[PDB]
Amino acid sequence: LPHKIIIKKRKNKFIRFQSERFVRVKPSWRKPRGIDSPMRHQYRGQRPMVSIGYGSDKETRFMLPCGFFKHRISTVHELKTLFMNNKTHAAQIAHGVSARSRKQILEEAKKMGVRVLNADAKLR
Amino acid sequence: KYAFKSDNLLVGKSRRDGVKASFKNTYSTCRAIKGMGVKRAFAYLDNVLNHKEIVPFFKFYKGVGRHSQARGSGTDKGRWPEKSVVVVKDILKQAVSNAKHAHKKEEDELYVISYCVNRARGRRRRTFRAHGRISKYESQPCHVELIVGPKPL
Amino acid sequence: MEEIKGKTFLPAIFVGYQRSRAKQRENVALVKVSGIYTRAETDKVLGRLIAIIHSKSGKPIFGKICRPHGNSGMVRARFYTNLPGQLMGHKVRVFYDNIDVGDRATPKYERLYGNPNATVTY
Amino acid sequence: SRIVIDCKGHILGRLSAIVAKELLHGHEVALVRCEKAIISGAFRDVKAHYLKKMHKRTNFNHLRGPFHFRAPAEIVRRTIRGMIPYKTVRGSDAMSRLRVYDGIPPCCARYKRVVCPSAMAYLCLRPERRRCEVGRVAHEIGWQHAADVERYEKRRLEECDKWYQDKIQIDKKIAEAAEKDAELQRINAELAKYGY
Amino acid sequence: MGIDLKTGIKKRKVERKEPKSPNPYIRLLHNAFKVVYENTGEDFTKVLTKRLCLSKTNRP
RNA sequence: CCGCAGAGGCCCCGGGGGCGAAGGCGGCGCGCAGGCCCCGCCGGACCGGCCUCUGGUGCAGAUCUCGGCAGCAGUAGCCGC
RNA sequence: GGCGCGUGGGCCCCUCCUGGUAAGCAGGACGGGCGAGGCGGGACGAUCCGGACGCCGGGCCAGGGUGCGCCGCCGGGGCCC
RNA sequence: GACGCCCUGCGGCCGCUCAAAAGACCUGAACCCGGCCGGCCGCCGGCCCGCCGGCCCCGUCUCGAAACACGGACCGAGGAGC
Ligand SMILES: [K+]
Ligand SMILES: [K+]
Ligand SMILES: [Mg+2]
Ligand SMILES: [Mg+2]
Ligand SMILES: [Mg+2]
Ligand SMILES: [Mg+2]
Ligand SMILES: [Mg+2]
Ligand SMILES: [Mg+2]
Ligand SMILES: [Mg+2]
Ligand SMILES: [Mg+2]
Ligand SMILES: [Mg+2]
Ligand SMILES: [Mg+2]
Ligand SMILES: [Mg+2]
Ligand SMILES: [Mg+2]
Ligand SMILES: [Mg+2]
Ligand SMILES: [Mg+2]
Ligand SMILES: [Mg+2]
Ligand SMILES: [Mg+2]
Ligand SMILES: [Mg+2]
Ligand SMILES: [Mg+2]
Ligand SMILES: [Mg+2]
Ligand SMILES: [Mg+2]
Ligand code: NA
Ligand code: NA
Ligand code: NA
Ligand code: NA
Ligand code: NA
Ligand code: NA
Ligand code: NA
Repeated sequence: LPHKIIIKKRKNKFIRFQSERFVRVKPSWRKPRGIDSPMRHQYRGQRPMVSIGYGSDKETRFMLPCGFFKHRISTVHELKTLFMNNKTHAAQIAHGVSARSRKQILEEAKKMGVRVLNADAKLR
Repeated sequence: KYAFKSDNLLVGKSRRDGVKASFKNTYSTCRAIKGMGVKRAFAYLDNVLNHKEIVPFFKFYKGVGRHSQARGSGTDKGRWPEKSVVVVKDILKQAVSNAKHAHKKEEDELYVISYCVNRARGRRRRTFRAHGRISKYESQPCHVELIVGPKPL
Repeated sequence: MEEIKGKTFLPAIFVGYQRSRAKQRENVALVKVSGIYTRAETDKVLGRLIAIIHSKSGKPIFGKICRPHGNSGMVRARFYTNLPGQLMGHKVRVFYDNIDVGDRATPKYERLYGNPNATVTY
Repeated sequence: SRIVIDCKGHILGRLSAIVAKELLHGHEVALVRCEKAIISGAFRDVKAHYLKKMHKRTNFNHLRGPFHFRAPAEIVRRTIRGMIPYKTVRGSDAMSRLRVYDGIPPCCARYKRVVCPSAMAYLCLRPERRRCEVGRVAHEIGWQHAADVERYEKRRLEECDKWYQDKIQIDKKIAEAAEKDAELQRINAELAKYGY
Repeated sequence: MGIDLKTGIKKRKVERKEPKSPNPYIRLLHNAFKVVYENTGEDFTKVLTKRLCLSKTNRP
């Protein structure tokens, strides 16, 4: 389906303050809370701070670059049910499904005209 | 346990583990011998054994003195480690024998193409200090591996 | 480089970014044109195609002149892609003739977000 | 192309400002006859100022700077460096595009020289204001080569004077040939329609 | 940005708009009477819906 | 609201698994974020999406506790009889 | 109207005062600020001059400035160690 | 942990058992380190990628912390309103 152009207000991730100087400090985001903290004050040279405002347009939120919406499945029944709106939703097979089940699921999906994002996996 | 791998498939190899010799001195000796022909390497090691040539130190050199035999090598430091020389000569002889017999190669075309020295766990003793204190007195062994082959290039 | 082969031009120089003593705006480049000494004379050269040569690739990067800067004949320019700092002090060409590069001289923001409500098809 | 400026009669600071701006724009400039640059003010005040400047040195080791140059060319170079970001790559490359000379040496005797009237003393100072040449100050603070510079400049000036008459005759001949030639006449007529 | 909004203005007030009870009967009744009031604007219905939103301590 | 451990249910012929679970390493994508997902290699027997319930439930600091380990350094030192 | 938390060492500017030779000293008063206020300027500063903040594109411009470092200037009248 | 081949001996290579060496042992992270192969100084932003611009060390008591105020070499696991 046609859609609006997707815009990402920020391309990089929000890194935690001072996580490049210590291994013990992981890069996952935390809010700075010190009395003298320079990133709490937001002086000119510091890195950006998380806030509502960077939020994505809700017309294209959660949309993959291909233009589909992701739907994770693990059984052939899960595929047949809840895929009448095949226009916007694509299927993704879960990590733990084996090769035999993957064969069966791919045959059924090809019969039903549903897109599969990870179709090449476990094919050697 | 070998850190060296390749398709040359015409290489002799040998190794020893938990060698009871200083790791730093052995590292220096192995780095010095690298890239030489085997015959020249034997001559060089025997010369180091009686202070005719020197082993230049490129990595662990803080207390190593300056000597005139090191002139023209890239550094002004060096020493004459004997335990390391004996060990390295043994391992090199074994590798040469493995190459010659397995691939029937002769000794005039063999070169020292690779080496690796790794730290190992040592024996722990103790020493006594003033005011009734006790400290440690450990050793610093190593693992050694040497590879001989046709030629670097 | 042959797209601009044998095209006469008026020489110019790229003297740095638009800036203050606190912030820098690399979207805009300041250019000095030979023979222009006044704001009005710059008004005589507004909206013309220019180019600069990347010392490595050799390919020319195109842009346009936008508006004056100051009182003494400097101008502001925008390029197809923003310029690195290594080009500061090089030469730019203000072509006498008219070329049709298509969209080779349009900045990236205008290219991608000309209208925010555009549609992608399949 | 290199810009060669004859620094005779120019004010040190104004010339430095112009040259620094030129250097930062990617041009190569050479300065000749730097001993003839002028500093405004009585010779006593200039000398006292320079002696005061020479008095600052690192207390615990004079080999750690600051260094005080005595030749006029190096004085001019230091003045220019004061107006440039020499600690960065951009400013460090600019100072490598500059050449400064006392007198006019053979490496530059064949160039075409220009001036900057906006920085010349006969247009910048009132008649009764005092002035002095950097050569005299340099000699008074330790420069050793004033007399040799003067001797060489005299010799070169006479030799150049010998060269002017040949240029005179050759120029006359070239002018007559250019007037005679027909192709140039068309170009001149075409340019005359634009006022050039 | 850059505006004065605290000179002749008071803080907002909080009032109940939903019954708050898990009983589904009361939710159904409140919604129905809200619809009726939306479509007629009568005062009796407005007061009735407000009363149906009250807490138990306020309904003797 | 995100995440952790456990309990009661669902998972259209009865949820996923030696045609390879948990965990580890590297790389895309999604989310303002806490986080989640997929792919490749390693590994060798278990695992959990949604609803309700429960808690010894989320670390950079405490001259923190226990374990491992660096520079200093081939250094100080191996002077009584 | 009900229930409840933190706080109970403050400091600076303007103008007005008291003790003291005075103090970046001690003690009071109307208004504002910092505390708990990002951003530009005052070379440099918690408080001064402007302006009080979601993420972006374009335009206009406060305070302060416009030889070169370093974005931005000319014209006119008077004085001038 | 076959056989074979080197070795004055110490040991080494090649292979054998097994689905696998899993070889004194499940998996095998971080800190720290050796070899080979590519680079030249941290973070943020722009870019054809090394140039330009910006950036004092956190936590804490405090009117006020970059402080010549205190704690903190590094990594893992544990660790405090029930
Ligand atoms: K204190
Ligand atoms: K103290
Ligand atoms: Mg994102
Ligand atoms: Mg002792
Ligand atoms: Mg004792
Ligand atoms: Mg098993
Ligand atoms: Mg428990
Ligand atoms: Mg910890
Ligand atoms: Mg030392
Ligand atoms: Mg000693
Ligand atoms: Mg108190
Ligand atoms: Mg006070
Ligand atoms: Mg406070
Ligand atoms: Mg305030
Ligand atoms: Mg400027
Ligand atoms: Mg960068
Ligand atoms: Mg910088
Ligand atoms: Mg405390
Ligand atoms: Mg206290
Ligand atoms: Mg105090
Ligand atoms: Mg602090
Ligand atoms: Mg823990
Ligand atoms: Na996994
Ligand atoms: Na606990
Ligand atoms: Na400020
Ligand atoms: Na097992
Ligand atoms: Na500060
Ligand atoms: Na204390
Ligand atoms: Na300490």
